[PDB]
Amino acid sequence: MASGGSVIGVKYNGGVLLACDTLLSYGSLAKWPNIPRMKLVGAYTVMCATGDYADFQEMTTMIENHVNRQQMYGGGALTPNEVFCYLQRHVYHKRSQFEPCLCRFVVAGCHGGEPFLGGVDDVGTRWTDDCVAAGYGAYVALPLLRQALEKPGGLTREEAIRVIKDCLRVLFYRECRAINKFQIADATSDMVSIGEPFEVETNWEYDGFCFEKTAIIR
Amino acid sequence: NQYDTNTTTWSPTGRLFQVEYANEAVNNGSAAVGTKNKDFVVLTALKRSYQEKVFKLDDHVGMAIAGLVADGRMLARFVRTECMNYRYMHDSDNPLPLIAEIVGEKYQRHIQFAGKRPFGVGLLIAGYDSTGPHLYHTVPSGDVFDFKATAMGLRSQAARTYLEKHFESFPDCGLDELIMHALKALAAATAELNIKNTTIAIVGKGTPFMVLTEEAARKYL
Repeated sequence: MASGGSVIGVKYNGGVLLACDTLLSYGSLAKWPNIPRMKLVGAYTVMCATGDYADFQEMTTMIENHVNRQQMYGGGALTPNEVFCYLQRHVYHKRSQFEPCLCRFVVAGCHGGEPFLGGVDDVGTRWTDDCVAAGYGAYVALPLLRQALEKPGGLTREEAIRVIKDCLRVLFYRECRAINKFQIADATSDMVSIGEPFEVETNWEYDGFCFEKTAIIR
Repeated sequence: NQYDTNTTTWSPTGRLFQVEYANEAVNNGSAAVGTKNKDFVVLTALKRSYQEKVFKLDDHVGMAIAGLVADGRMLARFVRTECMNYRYMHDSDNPLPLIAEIVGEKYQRHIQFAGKRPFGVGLLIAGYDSTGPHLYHTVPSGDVFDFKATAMGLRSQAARTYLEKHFESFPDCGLDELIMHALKALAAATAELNIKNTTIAIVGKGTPFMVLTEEAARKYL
C-alpha cells in the first residue's frame, strides 16, 4: 500500500503549474524518496495523484494506451478536456461496482492557447478552477493560493512560482509524511515540461524554539 | 450457376457472387447526390405517399440511403448508438474517419459467415468535425470511399457525368451555388423536382446537420 502525499496546481497568465514531492510511503515508513510521481499523457496533458500508487498506475497506463492508439490509428490527438472527461467516467464506473479507485487526481494541460486545471475524487466528483489540490494541500495550500489570485489581472509566471514555493514550505513543516524534494511541471505553449527536483529554504532558529523556553519543568 | 447461392463460396475466377447481387439492390434504389465545398456538405434525394430517405445520426452528421430500407434503419441505429457513447466518454463529436471505419467493418462481418446475410443498402454519410467537411460512400461489399462529389442509385451515371464537369469549381463556391449544383445533378437522373418529392440536407461550419423545411426549400425549387 505504497502511497503518495499532496499535489497542488495553479493557473497563471499564459500557463499552468503542477507540483508534488518525490516520495512514496508505506504507512508511516518513508520507503522510496526518489520516485517521479507526475505522468505525461499524450501531447498536451499531465496528471498526478494523492493516495494508492498501484491504482494511480493502473488508471494512467490505461489512459495513456488509449490516447497513443487513437492517434496512431487515425482518430486525432485528445485534448486535456477530453482526457479529463474520460478519467471521470472510469472512476465513477468503478465506484458503482464497489471496486473504487482509491486516489484523488489533479489534471493540468494547455491546448489552443487555453490552460486547463481540474480535480476528480474517488467517488467521481469533478471540478475545474484556477487552483486545485489534493491531500493536505487542500487544507494548507488552497488558502494561500486563493489569496494570491485575489489581485486583479492574474499572476505572472514569477509570482506563481513564488507562491507555489511558500506552499511547499508549509507542507514540509506541517505534513508528517513528506520530504524536502519537489518537482514542478509547466504547461504552456501547447506542451508540458517537467523540471529537475529542488529543495526549499526553511527556518528553525527562532528564539522561541530554544531549549530553555520550551522546557516543561523550570 | 453453381457458385451464386452463398456468401461463403468463391467462384473459380475469384469472385463472390452473392456480394455482387446485394450490390444490385443499391443500384436499383432511388437516386441520391452529395457535394462539398471548403466548409459545407450537401445531400439531395428523390423521396416522392412520403418515403423516408435521409436520417440524422448526431448533431454533426447524417446520411442518405439507397436499397433496402430495413437494413438502412439497422445501420442508423448502430451509428447513433456509437456517437452517443463517444460523446458520453469524451464530451466531443465522434470523428468522421472513425465512423466510416466501424461501418465498413460491420458490413464485412456479414460477407464472410454463413449465418449472416449481406446488407443490401448504400449510404452517403455527410458530416463536419475538427478537420472540416467529409463525404463518404459505403457499399455492401464493405468498401468505403472518401469523395468530393458522388451519386448512387437508379440512373446515377447521368448525375455522375454532370458532377465530373463542374466539381473542380466547387471549393470556391458558396453555399447557395453548391445547393444548386446538387439539384441540377439530381435532375439529370430524372417529372421534375418540387418541394414535395425532393429532400435537401446540409451540414457544416456553424451549422448542425439539418433537413430544410418546405418553406426554406422554396428559395431553391
